[PDB]
Amino acid sequence: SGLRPPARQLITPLSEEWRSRVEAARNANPATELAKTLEGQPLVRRDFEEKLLPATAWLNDNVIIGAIFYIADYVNTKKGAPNQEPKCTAFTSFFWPRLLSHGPGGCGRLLRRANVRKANFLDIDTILIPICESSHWTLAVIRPGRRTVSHLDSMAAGRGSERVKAKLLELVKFVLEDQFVEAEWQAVDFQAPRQTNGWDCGVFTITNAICLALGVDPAQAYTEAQLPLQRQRIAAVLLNGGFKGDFTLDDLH
Repeated sequence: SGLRPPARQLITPLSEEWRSRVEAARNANPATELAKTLEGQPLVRRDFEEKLLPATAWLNDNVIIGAIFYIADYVNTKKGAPNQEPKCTAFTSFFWPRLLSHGPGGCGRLLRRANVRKANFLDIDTILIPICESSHWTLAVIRPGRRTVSHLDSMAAGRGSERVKAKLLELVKFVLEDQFVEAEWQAVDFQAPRQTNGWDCGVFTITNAICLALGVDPAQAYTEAQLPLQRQRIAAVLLNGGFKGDFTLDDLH
């Protein structure tokens, strides 16, 4: 499985400076560009006040994709990976709908933009694919060095859908071509904290992505009751411009 216990508490209360900064963001001038993600997406008051910070808010694409791109960038910077040879890579909210509607053969542009190519595929450690179906966010994770695919659905305490797993293996086969060895690949389920609250799916998705990207066991690392605080921490990371400085993940990597 390759997953370790977290070296310190994963979800912890913020300093007064960061709490105040997050509160100020949801009370901001509504036109201020408070942040801009690695997707190129500006974030404004609405993203924080309505689509992240309330404990019962459903997260939007801007926040979810922004956060997950920052996870991948943390790993690539830590490992000194070349820009086109990432160790962790992430997809946008457009990928899963494209895969459903076109299949992998219509996903070439999105694969290339994520730097997922045949030549470097097995050199990637973690591929993070956010999936939204019927408003419910889950996380697909391909681990090429381990030859595994996984689907982490918080509604099933981590267990994944056979339909998603099969689609992930079809994608892997498409990319790898004559390098695909079907019997050496497998779908693997990971235990993860259980979701009761529908609105928390996006927060579970981000948090499971942090854990899998870092090699941390999510079932050992957090609980659903910690997710209101995790929303504040995600907000702080976005305002900070990523998992760096105060929010480096070094002490868990």
